[PDB]
Amino acid sequence: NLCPFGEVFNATRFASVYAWNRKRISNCVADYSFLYNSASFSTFKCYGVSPTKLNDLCFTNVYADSFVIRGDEVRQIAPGQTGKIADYNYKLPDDFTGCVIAWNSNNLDSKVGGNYNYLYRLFRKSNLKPFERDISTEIYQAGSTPCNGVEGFNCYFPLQSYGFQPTNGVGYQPYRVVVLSFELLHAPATVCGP
Amino acid sequence: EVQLQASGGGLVEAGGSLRLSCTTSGLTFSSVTMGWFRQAPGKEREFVAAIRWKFGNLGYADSVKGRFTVSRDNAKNTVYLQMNSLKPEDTAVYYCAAARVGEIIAVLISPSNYAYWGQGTQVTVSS
Ligand SMILES: *[C@@H]1O[C@H](CO)[C@@H](O[C@@H]2O[C@H](CO)[C@@H](O)[C@H](O)[C@H]2NC(C)=O)[C@H](O)[C@H]1NC(C)=O
Ligand SMILES: [Cl-]
Ligand SMILES: [Cl-]
Ligand SMILES: [Cl-]
Repeated sequence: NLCPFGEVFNATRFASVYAWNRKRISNCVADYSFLYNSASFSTFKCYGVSPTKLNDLCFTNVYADSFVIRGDEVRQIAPGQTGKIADYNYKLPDDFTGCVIAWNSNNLDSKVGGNYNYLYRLFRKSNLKPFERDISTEIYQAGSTPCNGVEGFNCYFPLQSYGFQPTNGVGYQPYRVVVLSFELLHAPATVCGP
Repeated sequence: EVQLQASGGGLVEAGGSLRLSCTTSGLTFSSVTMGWFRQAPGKEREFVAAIRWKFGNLGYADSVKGRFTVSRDNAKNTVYLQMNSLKPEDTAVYYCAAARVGEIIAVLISPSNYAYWGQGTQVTVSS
């Protein structure tokens, strides 16, 4: 009856940004009050809708994308942005309708000595299309000489671990991100507010 | 308390061969990318070879490709560098190096991607 936002926002494990997770939300009641009655979210912005009116809205389907990046990169989770994350990992369309939510997760995703399980794609031949997901692990040929399955100069592996230490600067600390996409189809609305 | 201990090396003639080994203590070796660098007297430290722990790829400097072979035995916490067809320009101090536990490093040739360094082993190839 009520939409399972707890499985998304309160999940104990989050995906790497290059392999970002998507959950479809449908046929339920959406109560976004948890976004208001909380001084814990660091980013809560919407595009195409008013963020204070979410409980008054209905949609055919809602899609929740979640992943971890570092604080300095949260600004790239927006339409028209540029950078490693927006270009190679997770890109929003220009006509994006939905909301972007983020919060500091240093207490969950950083470890003494460092947590390196979260990865991001560092090299790619071209930018992603909006909502495209690339999980390939081909050696990146930076130069003109083929690599022949061997790494070295101008032959790199495309993924790179984040280095999340508890004592990192807040810009280098891990942040958990949730992107809500609102979809309208020629069909009855199955995700409404209270 | 993380320690890298190397064995092998020494003096050979041109065309000879060697085998270096490097054993770690205090690390989960099976989740650590291992590497070999070298430094000639007066010159800068340069990349030689590397072997990944998760994605299996090997890495080699262009000058040693085809002559050197890097390998690893996780059960013995050991990484190996077989150096065949040695040239005089291979003379240097060779350093074993290790990245961090679970870390996925993209660029194998960058020394800053390795956190633990061995003491170094002399390799001389004359005439
Ligand atoms: C994630 O979990 C937190 C804590 O378990 C939830 O926050 C609680 O929400 C209830 C509302 O029924 C409040 O009565 C509690 O005071 C809240 N606790 C805290 C510590 O703030 C939160 O609602 C959950 N998020 C989702 C999306 O379900
Ligand atoms: Cl980092
Ligand atoms: Cl690896
Ligand atoms: Cl050494």
